[PDB]
Amino acid sequence: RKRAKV
Amino acid sequence: SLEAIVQNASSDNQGIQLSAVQAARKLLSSDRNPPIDDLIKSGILPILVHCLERDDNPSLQFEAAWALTNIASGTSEQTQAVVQSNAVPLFLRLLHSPHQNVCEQAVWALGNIIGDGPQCRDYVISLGVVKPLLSFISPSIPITFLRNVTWVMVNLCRHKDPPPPMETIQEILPALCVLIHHTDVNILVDTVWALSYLTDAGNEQIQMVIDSGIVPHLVPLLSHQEVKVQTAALRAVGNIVTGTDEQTQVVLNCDALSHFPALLTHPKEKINKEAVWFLSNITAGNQQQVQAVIDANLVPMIIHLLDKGDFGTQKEAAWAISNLTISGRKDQVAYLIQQNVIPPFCNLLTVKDAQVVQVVLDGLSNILKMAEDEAETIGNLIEECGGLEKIEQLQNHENEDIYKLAYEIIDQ
Repeated sequence: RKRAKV
Repeated sequence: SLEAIVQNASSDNQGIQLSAVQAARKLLSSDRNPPIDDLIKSGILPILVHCLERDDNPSLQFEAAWALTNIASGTSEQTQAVVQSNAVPLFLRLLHSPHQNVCEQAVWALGNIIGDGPQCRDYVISLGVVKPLLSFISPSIPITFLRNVTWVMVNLCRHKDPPPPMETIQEILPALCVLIHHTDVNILVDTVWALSYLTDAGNEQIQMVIDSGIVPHLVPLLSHQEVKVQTAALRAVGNIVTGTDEQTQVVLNCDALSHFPALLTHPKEKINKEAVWFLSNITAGNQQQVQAVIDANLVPMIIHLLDKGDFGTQKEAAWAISNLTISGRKDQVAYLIQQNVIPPFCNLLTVKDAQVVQVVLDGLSNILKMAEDEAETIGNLIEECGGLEKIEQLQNHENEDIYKLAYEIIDQ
């Protein structure tokens, strides 16, 4: 539902 | 060092400013334990938001958007902080940017915002995110970008209370009709989870999914190679057959039952459970629907699972066998006893689960009454079983409804 970009 | 970053991020020197925003971004992007609270506390948000306006420097729009994407990926409190800063209008602007990497990173950031919950979702919708977001769907777009678009589409569908406005669903469904024809797995999975969510919200939403034309394209995916798509498709189609006899017949007329032998024998316990769950909602239907399950050679396969399945699958198979004894004719139940139901149907009378023993009994109560002449004939198959002696206990159960049934059957 939330994704950091890494 | 953070104090320096923030000062520098507002610098009139372009290099100094770009290096600062990139450094803020790398704090947020370079582990899986990023210091979101400290960044927010340090006064960075207004400068990152202001960098979103810098159409002149798209490297800086990108790096600011990536920083804000990752802040808004945290706790609701951290997501609120981004949204509080008037970031959403500026992300929406950047959906019309000529630089693809800036469009994508804006799409990602709005996904984290939409993902926070229904108010943030309904706000981003109310500002017009859906037209511009769907218009990126084209063959020319790179796969990694389209995956970020389909993930946002799942996030728009995700919450039931309230579900997105009827009009938003009506814009999204036509895009799912295109996307359900893709071959990339993560996209097929995202598309079918969107449909799961849209069909998990009661009979009006279900009718919109039917009206969209998508069901003939969803049902074949019950036989996809990747379990992850099968699990989603089976959920979505299972949600639809909890509606009317008419809404159900739409799934049956897509040739759904052809795919079930593979699901009822799948090596995953969960695919078996959901397949028998689905079929429990077909046998609670009218007599043509009951017959269709008979004609597809599925009743024997439902019994194997009644006998040798996990507690979960057995519970569901109890219902499917029970639901049939209610909806069906006396020829339809006749077919049943010919298929060695009573043994694996009586072996469940001894479980700690009140509801299961309750629905097992009713089934035997209902089957004997509708098997008129051949009532005795059934009893001699209940002897050999040795479930007669498990019926006694029921009579000692705390629950009134169960013991009555035990005695009520003793008499006849």
